[PDB]
Amino acid sequence: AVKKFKPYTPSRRFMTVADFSEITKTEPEKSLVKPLKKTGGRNNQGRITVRFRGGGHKRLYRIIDFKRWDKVGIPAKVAAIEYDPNRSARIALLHYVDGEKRYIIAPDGLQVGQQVVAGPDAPIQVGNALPLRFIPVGTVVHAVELEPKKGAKLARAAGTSAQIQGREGDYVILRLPSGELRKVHGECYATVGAVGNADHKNIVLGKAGRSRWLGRRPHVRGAAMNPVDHPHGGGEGRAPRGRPPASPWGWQTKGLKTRKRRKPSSRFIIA
Amino acid sequence: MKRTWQPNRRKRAKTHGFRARMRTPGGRKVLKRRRQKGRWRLTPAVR
RNA sequence: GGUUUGGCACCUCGAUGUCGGCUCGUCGCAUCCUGGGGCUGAAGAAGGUCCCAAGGGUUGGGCUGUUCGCCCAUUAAAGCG
RNA sequence: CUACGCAAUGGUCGUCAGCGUAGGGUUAGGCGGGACCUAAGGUGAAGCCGAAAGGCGUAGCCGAAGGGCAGCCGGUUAAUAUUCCGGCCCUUCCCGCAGGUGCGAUGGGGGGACGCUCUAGGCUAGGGGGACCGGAGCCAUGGACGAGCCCGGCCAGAAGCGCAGGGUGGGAGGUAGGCAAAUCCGCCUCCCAACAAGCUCUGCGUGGUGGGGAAGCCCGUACGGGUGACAACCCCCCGAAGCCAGGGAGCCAAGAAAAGCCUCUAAGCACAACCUGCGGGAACCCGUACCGCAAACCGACACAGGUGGGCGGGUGCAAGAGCACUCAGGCGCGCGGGAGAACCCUCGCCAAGGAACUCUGCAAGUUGGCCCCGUAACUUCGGGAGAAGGGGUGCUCCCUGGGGUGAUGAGCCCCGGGGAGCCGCAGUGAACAGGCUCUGGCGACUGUUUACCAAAAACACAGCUCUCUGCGAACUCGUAAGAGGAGGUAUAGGGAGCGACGCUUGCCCGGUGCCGGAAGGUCAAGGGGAGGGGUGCAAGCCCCGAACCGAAGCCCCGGUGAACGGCGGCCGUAACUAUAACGGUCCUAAGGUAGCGAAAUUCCUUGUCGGGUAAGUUCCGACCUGCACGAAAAGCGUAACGACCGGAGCGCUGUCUCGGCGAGGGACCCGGUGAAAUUGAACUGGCCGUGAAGAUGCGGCCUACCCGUGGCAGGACGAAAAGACCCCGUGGA
RNA sequence: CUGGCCAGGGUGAAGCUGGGGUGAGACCCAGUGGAGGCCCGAACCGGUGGGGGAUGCAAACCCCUCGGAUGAGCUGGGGCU
RNA sequence: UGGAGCCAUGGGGGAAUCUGGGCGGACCACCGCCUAAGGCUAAGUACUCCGGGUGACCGAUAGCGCACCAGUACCGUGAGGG
RNA sequence: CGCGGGGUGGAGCAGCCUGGUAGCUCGUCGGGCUCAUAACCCGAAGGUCGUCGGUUCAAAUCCGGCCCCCGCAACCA
RNA sequence: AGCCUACGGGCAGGCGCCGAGGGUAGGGCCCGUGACUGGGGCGAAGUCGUAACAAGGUAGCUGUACCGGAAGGUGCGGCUGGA
RNA sequence: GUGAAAUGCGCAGAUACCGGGAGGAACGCCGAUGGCGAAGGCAGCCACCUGGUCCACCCGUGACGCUGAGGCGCGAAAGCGUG
Ligand SMILES: [Mg+2]
Ligand SMILES: [Mg+2]
Ligand SMILES: [Mg+2]
Ligand SMILES: [Mg+2]
Ligand SMILES: [Mg+2]
Ligand SMILES: [Mg+2]
Ligand SMILES: [Mg+2]
Ligand SMILES: [Mg+2]
Ligand SMILES: [Mg+2]
Ligand SMILES: [Mg+2]
Ligand SMILES: [Mg+2]
Ligand SMILES: [Mg+2]
Ligand SMILES: [Mg+2]
Ligand SMILES: [Mg+2]
Ligand SMILES: [Mg+2]
Ligand SMILES: [Mg+2]
Ligand SMILES: [Mg+2]
Ligand SMILES: [Mg+2]
Ligand SMILES: [Mg+2]
Ligand SMILES: [Mg+2]
Ligand SMILES: [Mg+2]
Ligand SMILES: [Mg+2]
Ligand SMILES: [Mg+2]
Ligand SMILES: [Mg+2]
Ligand SMILES: [Mg+2]
Ligand SMILES: [Mg+2]
Ligand SMILES: [Mg+2]
Ligand SMILES: [Mg+2]
Ligand SMILES: [Mg+2]
Ligand SMILES: [Mg+2]
Ligand SMILES: [Mg+2]
Ligand SMILES: [Mg+2]
Ligand SMILES: [Mg+2]
Ligand SMILES: [Mg+2]
Ligand SMILES: [Mg+2]
Ligand SMILES: [Mg+2]
Ligand SMILES: [Mg+2]
Ligand SMILES: [Mg+2]
Ligand SMILES: [Mg+2]
Ligand SMILES: [Mg+2]
Ligand SMILES: [Mg+2]
Ligand SMILES: [Mg+2]
Ligand SMILES: [Mg+2]
Ligand SMILES: [Mg+2]
Ligand SMILES: [Mg+2]
Ligand SMILES: [Mg+2]
Ligand SMILES: [Mg+2]
Ligand SMILES: [Mg+2]
Ligand SMILES: [Mg+2]
Ligand SMILES: [Mg+2]
Ligand SMILES: [Mg+2]
Ligand SMILES: [Mg+2]
Ligand SMILES: [Mg+2]
Ligand SMILES: [Mg+2]
Ligand SMILES: [Mg+2]
Ligand SMILES: [Mg+2]
Ligand SMILES: [Mg+2]
Ligand SMILES: [Mg+2]
Ligand SMILES: [Mg+2]
Ligand SMILES: [Mg+2]
Ligand SMILES: [Mg+2]
Ligand SMILES: [Mg+2]
Ligand SMILES: [Mg+2]
Ligand SMILES: [Mg+2]
Ligand SMILES: [Mg+2]
Ligand SMILES: [Mg+2]
Ligand SMILES: [Mg+2]
Ligand SMILES: [Mg+2]
Ligand SMILES: [Mg+2]
Ligand SMILES: [Mg+2]
Ligand SMILES: [Mg+2]
Ligand SMILES: [Mg+2]
Ligand SMILES: [Mg+2]
Ligand SMILES: [Mg+2]
Ligand SMILES: [Mg+2]
Ligand SMILES: [Mg+2]
Ligand SMILES: [Mg+2]
Ligand SMILES: [Mg+2]
Ligand SMILES: [Mg+2]
Ligand SMILES: [Mg+2]
Ligand SMILES: [Mg+2]
Ligand SMILES: [Mg+2]
Ligand SMILES: [Mg+2]
Ligand SMILES: [Mg+2]
Ligand SMILES: [Mg+2]
Ligand SMILES: [Mg+2]
Ligand SMILES: [Mg+2]
Ligand SMILES: [Mg+2]
Ligand SMILES: [Mg+2]
Ligand SMILES: [Mg+2]
Ligand SMILES: [Mg+2]
Ligand SMILES: [Mg+2]
Ligand SMILES: [Mg+2]
Ligand SMILES: [Mg+2]
Ligand SMILES: [Mg+2]
Ligand SMILES: [Mg+2]
Ligand SMILES: [Mg+2]
Ligand SMILES: [Mg+2]
Ligand SMILES: [Mg+2]
Ligand SMILES: [Mg+2]
Ligand SMILES: [Mg+2]
Ligand SMILES: [Mg+2]
Ligand SMILES: [Mg+2]
Ligand SMILES: [Mg+2]
Ligand SMILES: [Mg+2]
Ligand SMILES: [Mg+2]
Ligand SMILES: [Mg+2]
Ligand SMILES: [Mg+2]
Ligand SMILES: [Mg+2]
Ligand SMILES: [Mg+2]
Ligand SMILES: [Mg+2]
Ligand SMILES: [Mg+2]
Ligand SMILES: [Mg+2]
Ligand SMILES: [Mg+2]
Ligand SMILES: [Mg+2]
Ligand SMILES: [Mg+2]
Ligand SMILES: [Mg+2]
Ligand SMILES: [Mg+2]
Ligand SMILES: [Mg+2]
Ligand SMILES: [Mg+2]
Ligand SMILES: [Mg+2]
Ligand SMILES: [Mg+2]
Ligand SMILES: [Mg+2]
Ligand SMILES: [Mg+2]
Ligand SMILES: [Mg+2]
Ligand SMILES: [Mg+2]
Ligand SMILES: [Mg+2]
Ligand SMILES: [Mg+2]
Ligand SMILES: [Mg+2]
Ligand SMILES: [Mg+2]
Ligand SMILES: [Mg+2]
Ligand SMILES: [Mg+2]
Ligand SMILES: [Mg+2]
Ligand SMILES: [Mg+2]
Ligand SMILES: [Mg+2]
Ligand SMILES: [Mg+2]
Ligand SMILES: [Mg+2]
Ligand SMILES: [Mg+2]
Ligand SMILES: [Mg+2]
Ligand SMILES: [Mg+2]
Ligand SMILES: [Mg+2]
Ligand SMILES: [Mg+2]
Ligand SMILES: [Mg+2]
Ligand SMILES: [Mg+2]
Ligand SMILES: [Mg+2]
Ligand SMILES: [Mg+2]
Ligand SMILES: [Mg+2]
Ligand SMILES: [Mg+2]
Ligand SMILES: [Mg+2]
Ligand SMILES: [Mg+2]
Ligand SMILES: [Mg+2]
Ligand SMILES: [Mg+2]
Ligand SMILES: [Mg+2]
Ligand SMILES: [Mg+2]
Ligand SMILES: [Mg+2]
Ligand SMILES: [Mg+2]
Ligand SMILES: [Mg+2]
Ligand SMILES: [Mg+2]
Ligand SMILES: [Mg+2]
Ligand SMILES: [Mg+2]
Ligand SMILES: [Mg+2]
Repeated sequence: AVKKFKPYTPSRRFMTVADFSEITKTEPEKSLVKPLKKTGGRNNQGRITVRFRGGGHKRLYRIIDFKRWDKVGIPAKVAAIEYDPNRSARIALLHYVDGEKRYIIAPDGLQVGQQVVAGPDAPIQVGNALPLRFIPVGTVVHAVELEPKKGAKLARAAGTSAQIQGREGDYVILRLPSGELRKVHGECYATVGAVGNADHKNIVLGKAGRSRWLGRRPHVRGAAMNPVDHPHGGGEGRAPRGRPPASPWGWQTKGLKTRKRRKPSSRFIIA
Repeated sequence: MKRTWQPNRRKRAKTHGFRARMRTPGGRKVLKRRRQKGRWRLTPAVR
């Protein structure tokens, strides 16, 4: 729903927060799976390779299960839905009858106590996972694999989801969140339903910090720097680029397509 | 106000120390120059 | 005449601080007052013009960085360099 | 620390010292490190990469103010003490004895283990009282033998006790999981038990007992030593930010790891082995002086600077770590003595006036705390608000309402209400302590910045749009391996511009860019070889070489503006006149829309009108011939915010008319120590003039005894810096 | 990466609890509560204006004044570019 | 880059064993030289930390930076300066 | 004042470089259509090519001199 | 401290509350006036077009919305007071 | 495509025809001077939740009624905000 605030301070006149009823019943993670020291640092061996990162609340990493074919046929009860600082979506902690516990990216609709499972056999109901091929054309699904047995990599951001368009050989056709039509292998798993916490796009950070809490440092505009620093830099008293929108590295930034032309990965897309 | 020199034994050993000089080929050469020159200390004196 | 704008490029570029104000002046007279005087289209009072004469005087504000101007209120006068 | 010393070091002196010579002095199983653990990171078996050097890198290893681990109170030294000593209390190992039990890992599980803010109940630290307890003493100077004044009335302490809390359900079955090996975890099922008890673990009180124990007086160089009493060692009250701790509640930004430690079983081995007792033994290495907001550290100096953590008492003031005075403790800043000039600094006061000062109220003043009335436009309903503008404030006595602790009653603390009355010029009587308002520009806002001349209207910012990116993503770093991105996946990540919010953001794809176009035009190597050449007696061996087939790119076709960008000229025309709704024509890719407008933009210009002033190149409101606004290098607004820049008032002033007096630190005189830049040499006057055209130094004339001290700054084209401007150099960046 | 620090006041958001209100609601009152790049202000961080200093106490300092002060906060130690 | 052979070789193609194969400055033909794709090999040559011998070499601002307790004092985080 | 573009029927543009040819739209005059005016239709007239000179056989046209118009530039102190 | 008294007391006098009014400050309502500006009404002469009344020569009209020298055009829906 | 045209689209293979696919909006015939609702307004079919309304029987309550300033709700199209 998104909580709003009376303006008892500026910045808090526009600030909106998530509706945390969803999570409830469980705030502290599963000391079992989850607990994974996560490494920070906005750069590799020395130098920074992604500007403006750093700072931001400490963060523990919940380890989720991105390949469900691990436990085919073994069902599990959705023990709880909890908060996760490492992704837009929320996570659902589920106990398998097996006795084993895992974290699944919590789909929209999924509820506590509800039972779920993954496999060809599996019933087509929100929360279950099956190779795309055994999923009714049309239904909406998330956490899709690209190549079989390689892990889920498609549609995992809060409220995202892909839809089955049709079949064509060992391949099934998907319309990914971006709107792209890509042929994906039938053997690739996917869990039925859409992601969830779709109100995510509706939060208004509010102040300059907050943006800081999320570990996002200030971003300084090109024109504002000097000729040495950026192509847009320089010029006496405020100015307009000087043609044509570029990045600090020299390449154009308004329109220039970037994906590898001869990439084999094409011949499987169309959008 | 706060000046440049801010003494720290660990810092100094780790930085200009003999063991350190020895790792990098550059450091090795330092020692080589200093020895060849006849310095009494190949490394900063520290205890 | 040497106060303006310039012309020339002679000392000064191993440096001659470049507007305005403030402070402190001092000098010139081509005199703004005050003192003498001749003409007058000078009745008188008040002026005009020129001559002699700096001894001393030569205000306080509004505006603008201003110099300068314009303006308010005075003044014997609110001098120019 | 001590004994001898004073050349030098000490900004003076020096018998002194952080100085010279010499001799002493630092004591640990429990404090801190290491024979424990892991963090970032470092290193690095395997493995990958790289011309060499070398770069990556799983495990492992290293790496700590983090985790883990057994000492509290006193006493002694000239100098060390949780280290030596005394009392009380512990920890590991090794061996032996007894009693227990499937004992047993580098493995499995549990646990360790965690945020921010606000917080409950108990305690403790610490502190204030006391008519009570114990003390040497003291009645001064008018009064007091007084419930007088003065000093002290604690610390540590095993078991056992109590008072507060913290952790935790107990069973019995199955069992596809914990890279099954488990009686342990984990999941299901079901008797029992449950905003508990029991079992445990802390903190606190008590505890056998052991320490400590003043003021004053006597000795006393130093440091302290008897004193002191068989000292007393008790009762209230205030009370933590600390303890019980892993307590509780709320919140979003969602809050280390590993070992110790429990437990489970594996090999193994069960005459092992662990577990609990009880004895007797064993217990290493390194640090320990002294300085430590400073004269011992970083600043060349005994330098007004800089340096992390804890304690930091009392009274008063609304509170407090604030302010004033003050304990304990520590200091008077390593040149002094005089004077009583100008002038400088820091400071106090001022008649009348009250911004007239000035670029500008710069500076200084005014105002200031708390309690009570009472407060406007506007607004995004939070705000504007401490708006403004007022009143109260001390002390005395009477009456009276609640709280906490006690016990419902007493003292002791904590908030109040109502009457009378007293004294000053004055009651937040000293110190801490906003001046206010109106109106513009810019920027929404807190924030950031040029370390050392700029804190801003600049950057950032939430937010808006564009654009790239389907994941071995794009993008960045790297020769590479690899890494970041991200253990993320289009509600995401990169790039760009704009910059809360409100209302909006027009027209032009000619040129440039990017996007789309399986056709054409052009196009390299290469494929192809018509045809030609050089040589050979030759078969041949060599060369050139046209057709034609040949990518991307470019041409070409089309799209695209929150892509780079651009957004007209000249004539005429309506009752006086003006002006031109209208028209003509040339040109363009298309001719600037809304909204603003002499503006952070207006040259002419102090435009012209209004306003405010006695007077207004500024300021505010208008007009619009906008030299040269204009929509996301945004356009026009906007409450709130601002050490931003402008204009006005009121208040109050030494800013000023216009200056006067006073204070202290210097300046001045004496004693001590004693620099510096600069300096061709000097026996170094004025005026006219001359001179490379601005002379102490030439000429003429004038003035002028020799030498200093306090002062002033016109000159010595005074000092400083081989001019930063200007040009030059076939100089540099 | 791991630790530490931020006196004392003030304002009084959401939530709860009770009452009101309606068919049920929304909503409205009190009380409670204790939010915030909130307010005043020490430590701590800073460096606005003025004066002083200018062979300095100081190769950036002193005094007065001023900004922030639960946060995009300040800070010790261990690291990396 | 030249008429550009010879020697080496990153890429592509890719033989022969003396009727074999390289060279004699494009290329042919003659005439002639030599045996590639494995390896070793003193001496004559270079240098001077060290020892000695000389000097129309210095003589303490010279000569090494150092005649002397010098790569020291001191300066710098450090390399380094000295 | 320094560079450069420009004055051609009543208005607004061609023609100038590649000298002998003044073209275009509108307007003005005549005549039709209409009851009448526009509009539309048919037919005409109108230009010292700014000005004084120069080159040539001939100058709007090429060369110079002023006369006006429009647009740039007027920097470092 | 005064004056009278029949020594109880009265008077003058002094203090306090209230108080016409004056003053300071901030609000509320109403009136007048103001560079310039918006729209309105009337116009015997102007300029521009022709929207409507006859299918008024695109049926008109209407709420709303965008645009245009102007009347007005166009979209969405609606009415008949048109066929 | 129009009155006629042109702009535009097309030899880079359009129009016309067949096959497959995606997607959005509206529901032909039935359909009417028809029905439903308080109004606005409501049209493929299916199911669920639900309002109003009419007929018959005279069974029950026993004037419990009508209107309705204010209040409250609904309210075509266009328009506005977030997605
Ligand atoms: Mg690394
Ligand atoms: Mg930015
Ligand atoms: Mg810049
Ligand atoms: Mg560029
Ligand atoms: Mg560049
Ligand atoms: Mg500019
Ligand atoms: Mg630029
Ligand atoms: Mg130094
Ligand atoms: Mg250290
Ligand atoms: Mg030695
Ligand atoms: Mg002169
Ligand atoms: Mg001159
Ligand atoms: Mg000359
Ligand atoms: Mg010069
Ligand atoms: Mg000189
Ligand atoms: Mg005269
Ligand atoms: Mg007369
Ligand atoms: Mg002595
Ligand atoms: Mg001395
Ligand atoms: Mg000594
Ligand atoms: Mg050992
Ligand atoms: Mg170790
Ligand atoms: Mg280790
Ligand atoms: Mg590690
Ligand atoms: Mg390494
Ligand atoms: Mg490692
Ligand atoms: Mg440690
Ligand atoms: Mg520790
Ligand atoms: Mg000591
Ligand atoms: Mg002991
Ligand atoms: Mg066991
Ligand atoms: Mg663990
Ligand atoms: Mg007495
Ligand atoms: Mg006491
Ligand atoms: Mg005790
Ligand atoms: Mg408490
Ligand atoms: Mg380990
Ligand atoms: Mg010590
Ligand atoms: Mg200090
Ligand atoms: Mg300290
Ligand atoms: Mg000293
Ligand atoms: Mg000091
Ligand atoms: Mg400090
Ligand atoms: Mg107090
Ligand atoms: Mg106080
Ligand atoms: Mg203090
Ligand atoms: Mg003392
Ligand atoms: Mg005065
Ligand atoms: Mg006075
Ligand atoms: Mg006054
Ligand atoms: Mg003035
Ligand atoms: Mg003045
Ligand atoms: Mg001031
Ligand atoms: Mg304000
Ligand atoms: Mg008193
Ligand atoms: Mg208590
Ligand atoms: Mg105060
Ligand atoms: Mg104040
Ligand atoms: Mg202005
Ligand atoms: Mg700002
Ligand atoms: Mg600066
Ligand atoms: Mg500031
Ligand atoms: Mg915005
Ligand atoms: Mg490469
Ligand atoms: Mg990662
Ligand atoms: Mg982005
Ligand atoms: Mg993006
Ligand atoms: Mg901007
Ligand atoms: Mg337009
Ligand atoms: Mg284009
Ligand atoms: Mg264009
Ligand atoms: Mg185009
Ligand atoms: Mg292209
Ligand atoms: Mg070819
Ligand atoms: Mg041939
Ligand atoms: Mg091509
Ligand atoms: Mg006319
Ligand atoms: Mg007329
Ligand atoms: Mg007329
Ligand atoms: Mg313009
Ligand atoms: Mg306009
Ligand atoms: Mg003006
Ligand atoms: Mg302008
Ligand atoms: Mg102007
Ligand atoms: Mg001007
Ligand atoms: Mg006026
Ligand atoms: Mg004034
Ligand atoms: Mg005026
Ligand atoms: Mg002024
Ligand atoms: Mg104005
Ligand atoms: Mg602009
Ligand atoms: Mg635009
Ligand atoms: Mg723009
Ligand atoms: Mg802006
Ligand atoms: Mg504006
Ligand atoms: Mg600020
Ligand atoms: Mg500011
Ligand atoms: Mg202002
Ligand atoms: Mg004095
Ligand atoms: Mg002396
Ligand atoms: Mg002279
Ligand atoms: Mg002479
Ligand atoms: Mg002379
Ligand atoms: Mg003198
Ligand atoms: Mg002087
Ligand atoms: Mg001078
Ligand atoms: Mg000089
Ligand atoms: Mg020079
Ligand atoms: Mg360079
Ligand atoms: Mg409340
Ligand atoms: Mg704050
Ligand atoms: Mg503050
Ligand atoms: Mg502190
Ligand atoms: Mg600091
Ligand atoms: Mg700073
Ligand atoms: Mg400071
Ligand atoms: Mg300052
Ligand atoms: Mg500054
Ligand atoms: Mg200063
Ligand atoms: Mg100064
Ligand atoms: Mg000075
Ligand atoms: Mg203050
Ligand atoms: Mg402050
Ligand atoms: Mg730090
Ligand atoms: Mg460090
Ligand atoms: Mg080869
Ligand atoms: Mg080869
Ligand atoms: Mg053979
Ligand atoms: Mg060969
Ligand atoms: Mg060859
Ligand atoms: Mg050959
Ligand atoms: Mg040869
Ligand atoms: Mg040969
Ligand atoms: Mg060989
Ligand atoms: Mg051989
Ligand atoms: Mg060899
Ligand atoms: Mg050899
Ligand atoms: Mg030799
Ligand atoms: Mg020498
Ligand atoms: Mg000698
Ligand atoms: Mg040093
Ligand atoms: Mg050193
Ligand atoms: Mg003409
Ligand atoms: Mg006619
Ligand atoms: Mg006609
Ligand atoms: Mg220039
Ligand atoms: Mg009254
Ligand atoms: Mg009025
Ligand atoms: Mg009118
Ligand atoms: Mg009509
Ligand atoms: Mg019509
Ligand atoms: Mg019509
Ligand atoms: Mg309409
Ligand atoms: Mg239209
Ligand atoms: Mg219609
Ligand atoms: Mg029904
Ligand atoms: Mg009845
Ligand atoms: Mg509606
Ligand atoms: Mg609608
Ligand atoms: Mg709109
Ligand atoms: Mg909408």
